Formats: sequence, structure tokens, C-alpha cells
Amino acid sequence: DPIHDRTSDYHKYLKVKQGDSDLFKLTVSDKRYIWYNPDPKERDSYECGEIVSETSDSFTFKTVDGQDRQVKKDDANQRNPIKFDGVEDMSELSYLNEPAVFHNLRVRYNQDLIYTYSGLFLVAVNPFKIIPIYTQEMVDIFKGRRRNEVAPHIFAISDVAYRSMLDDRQNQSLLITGESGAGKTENTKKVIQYLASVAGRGSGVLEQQILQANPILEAFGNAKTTRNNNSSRFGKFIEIQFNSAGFISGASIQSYLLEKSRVVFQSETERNYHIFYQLLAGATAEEKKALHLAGPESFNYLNQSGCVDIKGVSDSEEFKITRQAMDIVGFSQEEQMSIFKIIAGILHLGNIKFEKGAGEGAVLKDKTALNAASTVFGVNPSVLEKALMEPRILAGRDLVAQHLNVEKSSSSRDALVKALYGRLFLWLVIKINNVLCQERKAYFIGVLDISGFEIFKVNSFEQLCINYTNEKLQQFFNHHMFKLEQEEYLKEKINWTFIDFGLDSQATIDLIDGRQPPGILALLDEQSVFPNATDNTLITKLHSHFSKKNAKYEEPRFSKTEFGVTHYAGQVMYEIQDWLEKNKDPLQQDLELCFKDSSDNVVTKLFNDPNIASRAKKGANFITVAAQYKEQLASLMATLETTNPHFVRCIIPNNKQLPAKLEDKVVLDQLRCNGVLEGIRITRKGFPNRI
Ligand SMILES: Oc1c(Cl)c(Cl)c(Cl)c2c1[nH]c1c(Cl)cc(Cl)cc12
Ligand SMILES: [Mg+2]
Repeated sequence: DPIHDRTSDYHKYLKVKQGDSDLFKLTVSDKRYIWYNPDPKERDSYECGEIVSETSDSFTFKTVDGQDRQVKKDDANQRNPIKFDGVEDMSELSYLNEPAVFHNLRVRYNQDLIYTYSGLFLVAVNPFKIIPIYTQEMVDIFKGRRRNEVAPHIFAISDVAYRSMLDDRQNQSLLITGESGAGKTENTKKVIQYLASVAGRGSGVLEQQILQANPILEAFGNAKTTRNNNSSRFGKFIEIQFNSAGFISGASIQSYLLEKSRVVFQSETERNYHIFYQLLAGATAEEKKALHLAGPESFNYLNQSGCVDIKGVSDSEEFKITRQAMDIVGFSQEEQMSIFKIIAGILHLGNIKFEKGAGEGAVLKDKTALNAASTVFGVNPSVLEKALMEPRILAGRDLVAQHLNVEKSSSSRDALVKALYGRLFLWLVIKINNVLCQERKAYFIGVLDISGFEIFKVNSFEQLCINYTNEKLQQFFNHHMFKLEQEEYLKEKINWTFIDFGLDSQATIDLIDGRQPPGILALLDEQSVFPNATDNTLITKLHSHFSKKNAKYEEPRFSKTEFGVTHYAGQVMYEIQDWLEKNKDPLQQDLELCFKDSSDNVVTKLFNDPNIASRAKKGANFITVAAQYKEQLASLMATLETTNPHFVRCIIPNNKQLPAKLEDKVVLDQLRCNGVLEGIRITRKGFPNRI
């Protein structure tokens, strides 16, 4: 039994190292300790001091340097006895304060223990190194075991959730939270790996097909940002489906919010979608030739950033994992060849240079780029040319050929690009989903893997939607841990005095999504379908509704184009440039008409299927991105309320993507805004189990 043997892989990599006889003299000490601040400017930096004496209401302690401080017993962060260092579940701690909790994570982390229970939920501190705790060997260890008999792990939270689907005849969910780069996606993978092995078998084909559905998606929707080298630029809900017996019947992936703008623009040091790089690096010299390929350096979509690679990942190498993934999934070779044609053409569309012509409208002098794109897409180059610079609209009912300038022609090209890619994404997913939903499920476990909370020097509409989602997820923790918990108690009259935990990101949610009084998104919406509206008339309007009126909003004194929202995880400054176009998300109809006549079997499904090419009207208008997303979100929150939720809080150790560097400042922020200590306080003080 490997749980009980001190030499095993399980004991070596998931359990606290046996302390020696020196650490024993110290564990049995009668001395008592306190966590204090050496500089009261820096609240998150802690040193340890011995309590030397005590009055009625206060302790005196030794600082490290020399002196002796006095503070009130009520403002004292006491150090737990050292028998607690490395405890597996922090609800067991005698003292529940900030440095006390951080310290325990510090102890565990220093010997590579990334998982800690914080009562009912799991905490996962990111290692930024490979640690051998996800082998089949390790999966088997966790098969069936109750939570308090095995070490903390993601596999375990996964087992308990599974036991709970079978023992309550009720649907389950794993909500993995975290700012960008904190480890969400990695732990998501692990939930699926574990679920797959434990409840799998036709042969064992479905199982391999679900696992191999994530490298595809990752190639097309992950990219290098300044925060994460493998950042998910789309959100993911995965229902792993189970039969009446409790074996794997299927899986369905729902995606949210592809950052389509990445395809045509990256910030310094960042990358476009991995796929672009994988194609250019990993293709045969024959495949490069029929696609008119070159290196990344000769494409506008791939050479603006200064960076074409990521340290320790070979793009040549990832192209194989990806191709192998579309194989196992049952994408035909006609289908892949088209997929890389769509990807190849986007790059070419990117190389079209537009210049000023005789008058105010645009001409295209060199048609190398245009012709290449038309060639790989299966479309008439002269129809594309005209649809790009001279698209036709209605003026009243009259048909008017417009002649677009350099700025507007470029945007339209970009708009065509973003729609090609976005529709391509939607199609990969519906295809994957079709191979995998093969059975009417009796039960599911749902894994939520969102784009995590992010801030950049320049934060835009995408960031707002990313951060709004991260905010709703946080309130969803708040509702389950604190609001639902206590409204029971008080209803079962079993004698509870109400606690205000002081965690409520409601006023932030409402500022963004409220409809009456109107929130940011509704003011955006109203502005998008008002015809004299500009980015200037939009921010004035936002300032007008919220400056000095909502305690969650700021009009900055320093800029006339940014607004601040104070999120649970910090204040974010949003740039308004381009919001109206990002919300309307317009595409010229002549462009749509150019691509419906594609000789390509895939491109034609992106443009002719109502599934993928349609837009739901709203009276005299199309649905905005904000209203479409606010709704898909609400639709998911409704799916979650109907489940028993399990939470995993992923924690980023630092902001430099480094191993063995736990930055206290960075980790405590996250502990506060996540409500980690409030979650532990609710479990000590209260009564979870109720029959
Ligand atoms: O990526 C996109 C997605 Cl992912 C979706 Cl759902 C739609 Cl409706 C569109 C899109 N891109 C579009 C363009 Cl360029 C035009 C229209 Cl009318 C709809 C879309
Ligand atoms: Mg992710």
C-alpha cells in the first residue's frame, strides 16, 4: 500500500518530508511567536519575532534586528505552533491570519507541494516547473479514496466530485479560478485526464478522443501574452458526460469569447495564435509551396511584435501533436488541408498593402498578397479586390458603391480576417463536439476553464469581458460559500448570528451589466445603434452616468479616453478606442458574398452555414457582442446553479513566470481578493453537513 510506505513516489512527491531530530527540539519548545511587519509601509512582508512577555491586552516581541515592539492582542498575527507547518488542510490552524496562511503555503511550496485544502475547496499554487505527480500510478492511488485519507491533489477533488455524482444522483461542477497564468488550464487538463482514466473503458476510443480535443483547441485559441506563454484567449466549459451506470458516455465543449483581435494585432513581445507559428515551422517544403509560405518575419500578422518563439517549446514539434490530434479526432485530410488553407490565407490577407490613389479613396498597387489569398481560399481575386475597397451598401434603398480610404480598407480586411478565424474556431468546436456527443447523457461533471483576470498597459473591450467574467465567477464563490450557506442556517432556525464577511462584488457586476439604471455594457449597446456616435460620445456618456456617482467607477484626471473599474482583483484602466466597432462587429456583405462562392469545402461551410455565418437580429439591428456575451454568460451561470460546485483556486507565485520564487506581495493579493481566509473562517465557525 503506497499511501503507507515512506519510500514510494506518492510519499516522496505529495507528502511533507520527515523532520529530523533538530526540528523535534524546536517543535516541542514552549516559546511562542508572532508574525509582524518590519516596515509598516510594506504590510505584506513578514518577519518572525519571539513573544517575550504579555500584558492584559498586549504582547511584547523580539524583532530580528534587535528592538522590542508592543501591539494589542486584537491586532496580533500569532504564529501557529510549528507542528502545523505544512498541514494539509488549513482549516486545522489554531490561528487564522494572513501571514499564518501564507506561511503554510510557503512551507508546502518550498518542497514542491502545490496543493493545499483550505476547508472545502482546493488551493493550487503554480510551480512553473514540471513535477511528477500526474502519472497513471498517481491516478490509481486516488481511485475511490475519501478526501482526509489521501494527500491534497487535483485528482482528489476530482474523485470527490465523481463520488458525489453517483451518491446523490446529481450533476457536478469544477470551477477553477485564477488570474492569467495561475494554472487553470493545466489543472483543467488534469480533471479530464483523471475523469477519463477512472470512468473509462468500441474499445477505449472515446477516452482518447476527449483528451486529444484539447491540443487542437489550444493550437487555435492559445497565444503568448506578457502574462502567460500559453494563455487561453477563449473560455471553455467542458461537460464530461456519464451513463446511468456511471461510465463515460461523452463530452461537450462550449467556447466563449475568442479574442479575435489577436489575429491582426499583438502587443510588444507577444504572439499570434500558436497555430500560425506551428504551420510555418512544421510543414513540408512541398506544403509551403502550394500555400506560398515563408518565415514569420515576412507576414504583417506575425512580425510586428519582436517575438516569433517561446523559450523551450518547438513550433515544428507542436505541429505534429496538433496534426496527430486532428487524426485521432477524425478530421479527414481534405479537411486539414483546408484548415491550413484558411490559416495560410489569413496570413496573406495580412500582407495586402493599401495605398492612397488619385483621389480620397484607396487603390492596391502590388497584388501579390491579394492573389495568393484568393488562390488558397478558392475565390475570385477581382471580386475580393472590389469587396475590400469598393464594397456596396444601401443608402435608403438605393445601391451605393463606396470607395474606402486606406484606414477603412485595412479595417475591412481585418474584419474579414477576424471573421474567417472566429468562424473557423466555431467550426473546429462544433466538429469536435459532434464526434464526442454520441450518447444521451444521464449525468455530467462540468469543467469551467476561463480566461483569467488580466491587466496590461493597454486594456480594451476584450479585457473588460475577461474581467467581468472573472468577477462573476468570484461572486459565484461568494454566493455558495457565504450567502447560500447562511440563508440555510437562518431558515433552519438552528441559532446562527449572521456574519458580514465583507466580500461582495455585486456593485462591480451591476456597473458593468445592470440594465436599469443602465450599466457600462447597456450604454455601449445604446451607443452602437445610435448613428452619429463616436468613441468620444461614448466615453462622455460613461463619465456622465458614473463619474462621482458609482463608488466603483473612476473618471481619470490624467486622460480623456480611459475609465477605471475597481474589480475584486484591483482597479483596471480601460481604453475606449475602438469599442463601437468591436461591439457592432461589422463585416461588409460584399465580402460575405465573395466567400460564399468558394471552391473550398470548408470555407463554404463558414460562410453558408446558418450555424456559423448567421447573426440573430434585434428589431431593426443585429445583436451586439456585449449582449450576446452577457447572455451566454447568464446561460452558463444558470447551468451552474443546477450543479453542486467544487472550487479550485489557482495561485500565481510571482509575475515573472519563474519556479522556486514565491513573492509574498503577489500571493497575499490573491488570497485577499479570492476570499481564501473567509472561506476557511466559514468552515471552522459553521456547520457544512445538513440532513
Ligand atoms: O467571430 C465571429 C463569431 Cl465567433 C460569431 Cl458568433 C459571429 Cl456572429 C461573427 C464573428 N465574426 C463576424 C463577422 Cl466579421 C460578421 C458577422 Cl455579421 C458575425 C460575425
Ligand atoms: Mg487558461
